Amino acid sequence: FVNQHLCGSHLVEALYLVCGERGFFYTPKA
Amino acid sequence: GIVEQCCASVCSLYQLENYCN
Repeated sequence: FVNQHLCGSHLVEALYLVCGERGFFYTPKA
Repeated sequence: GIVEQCCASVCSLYQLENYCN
């Protein structure tokens, strides 16, 4: 599900699912 | 950055995992 264009809430959802209890950082400007 | 790599272009697991804590 990760190997596609992932934009906005879809990108944050993929980070959420992939990173699990690690959490993640979402920095769209940088 | 993540938008250029994963939104404007096709994402990958290697690249997404780089944003995990």
